[PDB]
Amino acid sequence: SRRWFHPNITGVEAENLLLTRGVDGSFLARPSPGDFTLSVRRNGAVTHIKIQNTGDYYDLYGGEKFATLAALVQYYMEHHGQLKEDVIELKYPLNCADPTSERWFHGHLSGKEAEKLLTEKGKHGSFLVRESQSHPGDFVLSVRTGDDGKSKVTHVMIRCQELKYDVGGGERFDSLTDLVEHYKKNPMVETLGTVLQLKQPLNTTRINAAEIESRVRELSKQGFWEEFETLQQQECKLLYSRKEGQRQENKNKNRYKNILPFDHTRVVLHDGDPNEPVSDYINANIIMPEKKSYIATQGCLQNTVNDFWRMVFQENSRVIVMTTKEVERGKSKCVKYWPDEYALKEYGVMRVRNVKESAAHDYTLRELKLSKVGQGNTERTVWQYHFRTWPDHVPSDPGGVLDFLEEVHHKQESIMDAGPVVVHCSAGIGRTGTFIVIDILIDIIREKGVDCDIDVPKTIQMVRSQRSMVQTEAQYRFIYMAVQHYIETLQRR
Repeated sequence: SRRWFHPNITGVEAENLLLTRGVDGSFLARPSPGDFTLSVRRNGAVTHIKIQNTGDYYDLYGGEKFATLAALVQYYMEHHGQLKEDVIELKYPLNCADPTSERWFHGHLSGKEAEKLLTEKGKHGSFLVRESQSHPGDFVLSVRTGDDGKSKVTHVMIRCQELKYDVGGGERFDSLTDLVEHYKKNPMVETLGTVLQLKQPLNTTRINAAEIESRVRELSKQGFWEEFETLQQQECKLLYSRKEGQRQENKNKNRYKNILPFDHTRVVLHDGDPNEPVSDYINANIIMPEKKSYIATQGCLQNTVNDFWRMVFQENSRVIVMTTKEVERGKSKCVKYWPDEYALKEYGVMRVRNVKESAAHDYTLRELKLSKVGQGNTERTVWQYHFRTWPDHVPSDPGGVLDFLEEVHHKQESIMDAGPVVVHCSAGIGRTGTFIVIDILIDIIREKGVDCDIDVPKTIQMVRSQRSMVQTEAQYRFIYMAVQHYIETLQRR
């Protein structure tokens, strides 16, 4: 439920809150700038472990790396003994009552503004919660019902008594989230048969592409942080299975043992070595925007290069996007899976020739020839695009990435029957999710024009459902700045 995450809380606030209303084994996560802190109670004391996210993964210091904070909490809740200094136990998640991260919580918002927004954007079952105009401390839940003078908007008061919230009778809830969850499953019914069904909240995020310049400023005075945290709170809905990645036969095929591909979107390799026990696995996912598709994969390991070229050949991909150097900050992020210029290498059953390397300002283009060893009429050209100027920890200007994606999209579109654009970095999420999400957004704007509706968090959530994708708030802000810059250069007429 991720409610163990407390957005607006200080360090000593967490300690007192864990000591007064918690026991040994209780924990909560808190943000405060760019990293996070996991406060855990242990033997009457409270310890603070830090998680650092540089845009590639969540790195719990002294522990493992994870794709989401919920995966970090879930892992250490099932793997007690590996989170040590003395043993530290993640037993009881302490839940937060602050509803700011909820989509249905609009916070400060009047009654007429809620009726207008529920009229313009809401359908049957759309609801919201706001701070009450009439009486301080209390709240109001406004819900729209009808057919799609055939509909109405009903307001329900939610008074706050001794830190508990209720409808005026019946159950009293610890938080507004619990009240919403209950009356969402047990909906209130008016005395005349109509049922106040809470279907889906109001979408305060679908933006028209022409107004991007104003919305970025509305989130700049933090708006970006509040919207990103709302998007982060939905990660518990994307806890799909990853059983094929957790197999002991595939343990040595992942760059990080806890960043695994979803089973329903992973790339399954065929026609493999019968002597190898498992030859169908690769840390990669088919990214389908819900018009090109993508393959988000990890950086190559020395023992996964042959499988990597099997994947490109099998999926008929013709364009690769590398968004990291081989080595960054002294550590290997992706082994060199391509031959030297003018060379010809054999990667298991696949054969790759590096025909030419062209150096641009921010990237290097390599024209590769992928063919099947011992086979004719299998050769095809794979255009590898290696972005080399991404910072170690986002670019201050999106001009290079947009030029990079423009040349990548034009080459992909020029090859008929071309497979998904393979995009990878170190772990395959963060930088990779940023590039793919931006490319989806500018592709909509390039086709439908500057008068089309976009939704950055919804699009991200759609992509995060296919790979466990965007990492930090900085990348989230960079996606907006890239969309804004793309609109700005397209309107030069």
